Amino acid sequence: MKVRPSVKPICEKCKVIKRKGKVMVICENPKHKQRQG
Amino acid sequence: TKGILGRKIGMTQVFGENGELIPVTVVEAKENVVLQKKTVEVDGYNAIQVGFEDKKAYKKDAKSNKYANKPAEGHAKKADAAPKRFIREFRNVDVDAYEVGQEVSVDTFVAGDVIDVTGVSKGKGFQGAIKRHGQSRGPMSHGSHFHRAPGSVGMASDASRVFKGQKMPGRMGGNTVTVQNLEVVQVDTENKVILVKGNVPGPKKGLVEIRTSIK
Amino acid sequence: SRVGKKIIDIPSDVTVTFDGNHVTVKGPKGELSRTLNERMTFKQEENTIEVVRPSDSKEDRTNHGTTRALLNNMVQGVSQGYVKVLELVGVGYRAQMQGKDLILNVGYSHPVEIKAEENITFSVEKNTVVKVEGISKEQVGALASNIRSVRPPEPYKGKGIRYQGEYVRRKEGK
Amino acid sequence: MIQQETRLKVADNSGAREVLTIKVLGGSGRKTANIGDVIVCTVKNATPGGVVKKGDVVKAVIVRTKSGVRRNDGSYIKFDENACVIIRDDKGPRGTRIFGPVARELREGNFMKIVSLAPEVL
RNA sequence: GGGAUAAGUGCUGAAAGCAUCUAAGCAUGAAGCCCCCCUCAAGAUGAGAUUUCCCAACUUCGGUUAUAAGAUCCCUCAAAG
RNA sequence: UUGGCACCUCGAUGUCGGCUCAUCGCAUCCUGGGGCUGUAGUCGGUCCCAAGGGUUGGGCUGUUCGCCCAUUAAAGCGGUACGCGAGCUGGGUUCAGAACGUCGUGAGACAGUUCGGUCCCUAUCCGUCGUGGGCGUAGGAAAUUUGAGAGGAGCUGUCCUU
RNA sequence: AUAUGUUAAGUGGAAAAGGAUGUGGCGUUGCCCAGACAACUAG
Ligand SMILES: [Mg+2]
Ligand SMILES: [Mg+2]
Ligand SMILES: [Mg+2]
Ligand SMILES: [Mg+2]
Ligand SMILES: [Mg+2]
Ligand SMILES: [Mg+2]
Ligand SMILES: [Mg+2]
Ligand SMILES: [Mg+2]
Ligand SMILES: [Mg+2]
Repeated sequence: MKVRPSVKPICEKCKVIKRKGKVMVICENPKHKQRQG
Repeated sequence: TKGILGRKIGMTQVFGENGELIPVTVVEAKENVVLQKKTVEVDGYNAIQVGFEDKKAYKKDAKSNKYANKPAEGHAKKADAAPKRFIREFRNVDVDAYEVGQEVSVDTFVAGDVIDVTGVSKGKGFQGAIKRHGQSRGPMSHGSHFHRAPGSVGMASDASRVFKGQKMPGRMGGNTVTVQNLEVVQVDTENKVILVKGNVPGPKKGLVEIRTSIK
Repeated sequence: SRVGKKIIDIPSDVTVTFDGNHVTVKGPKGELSRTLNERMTFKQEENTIEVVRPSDSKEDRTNHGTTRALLNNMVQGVSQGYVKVLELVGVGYRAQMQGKDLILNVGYSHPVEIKAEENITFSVEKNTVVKVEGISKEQVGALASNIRSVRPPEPYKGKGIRYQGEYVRRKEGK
Repeated sequence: MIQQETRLKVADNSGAREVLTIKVLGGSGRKTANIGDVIVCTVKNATPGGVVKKGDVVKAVIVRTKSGVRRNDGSYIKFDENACVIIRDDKGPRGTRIFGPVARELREGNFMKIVSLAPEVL
């Protein structure tokens, strides 16, 4: 989890979705987990 | 469980096992015959009320309160025992058993059943600041005229009030207090007293209701 | 919905007896799972029970697939019966049983335990590999997650409870 | 009790003769002490020779404080001198020949090299 | 010891035939919130509840009264002050 | 915090530190829960949710601040008239004495030092902490009580077993 | 009240740079039952 005011796909395997609160991005490597928090 | 209603008489020491000395408060627990009980069918809380030390007969010219009255006559005729002086609820235990008009016992407990204790305080009159609450006094020398009064109470005029709950000099007071988890070192039957561990509130020839623990 | 006009089946000797809004699939492997799925209209005539409503609502076009897929989750498991496994890794583990209550020894100070539920045939058919069994896919995916949550996979050596086949990550260490 | 800045006729054969306690180490805000605790302390007097020297902060166990101690039967041991033993930070003393009869209470706190090295222990 | 959650982790699942913790459902999850512990509290005018005791003549109830039950005035003190 | 503006107060709104006593935010110091680590374990970095409770004794200077010693689970940052003198000291700052450097030909001057320097009040009303009399509670009285509500308490270390 | 729509956050009922498959009426264009874009098996 990385809180940040900007979410961009860090690599091209990282999908961009929406969840209960925010605009979480989910990827297959556990260094790319952001939220627009 | 089995709330007896004893009164104190003092406090002594009793040598337990191998070397251990344990201080003991001796509680005289006189007769306790159960008056009426009240349940959920009648008006809604399952309880047993218990009497304590009796007094003489009724209705001549009640100068004191060691004589009864037409209220407590018929309230105590219902169980057919002598009128009472101390009646206490026990909504702790046992709506099923404890038939009305039964003396309870003194040996409901065993030497090792942990108990609780409810009794009134001493009460030390009207006392002031650094004796009632744990506040510390001022300097007694180097010129200070602030020995023992309480200090400031509130801020300046962005709070133009003093907040309630302020711990100021009032009466020290006898209000109730409950220690928890005391134990019974020894039970007597024939002299009709018990013992407890440590020390309970409420000065000599007082009143203290004890009951089972809630650990 | 792309699974809109894509009714699954009604292939069984079971009977999807609709009432109120639900069904009760009274079938071979299990007896009559039931849940009132939604407020959507449907047809149940002879061979392929289908569903359709008055379309073009982006709150109801998404609400389609929450109704079709449930009536494929229900009738498929009561026909067959399906659940996943859990192949414990490393050493130290010895997952025994005590009836329906299976304990684990994954190196802690004390054995862990669990109390399985009805319509979920708890099974441990190996020396140290487990495998759930049950009827309702949503109901059996819980317990297979609930025994992952004892010792999740330690990402250096690989020790810990995993599913059957999945790519768990590996980080080298010292 | 022994607290912040007491002065103690130490009992060891290791050069110090009087020490003073900076802190009674233990819990937070610790104030008092009695037999079996450990205090940190800096020497003032010094015997010529010895081991330690004047102005050296050393850690040191407490032995035989002036007020009593209540062992669990009802007894009391009141001595007549505050005293001390300088420890090696392995719960053993420096020298060998500590004087001055020692209370028994410092045994559960594994000080047992002091007790065997001592005269009459109560 | 309980009940719902925040961060987070999950199962099932379309929108968007795949994935996907979520949109409708189902979990779990903290010295934190409420019930539990002790203390006060029916002036809570929304004035609650049980048991027990007492019930009359003047008289157009104007109640004139004069009492019960139960208190109190007044005294000897104190476990209270 | 350092300022800018001059809007209220000169028919007086007492001014720095410290003791007494608190009360409130969270941008969190410890403790509780997680993600992520260029995380072997024990330690550690960084970020999210979280105010329930804790937050030390001494030397130095008037000190604030600061450095230093010994600890602790930690020695948090702030507001509350830079909280609190009709509750307290007066050490400095802002009173008359005197002196030193210095500027002024002189009287004298100095956010430069330096020694000595009076701190007033019996509580009306609100606010508090206790504590009693009248009346209400559709007949009077005693005893025991239910609990809408409201207060109180909430902290942690070290050793041993696996 | 009437008629057309819009938003699902209490926005209405106090903030920007930026971030984003939120949601509507709008326009252009290249992929097309000869059958893509979802998915299978080949190198
Ligand atoms: Mg300003
Ligand atoms: Mg102007
Ligand atoms: Mg004027
Ligand atoms: Mg004026
Ligand atoms: Mg003045
Ligand atoms: Mg926060
Ligand atoms: Mg706080
Ligand atoms: Mg000095
Ligand atoms: Mg000159």
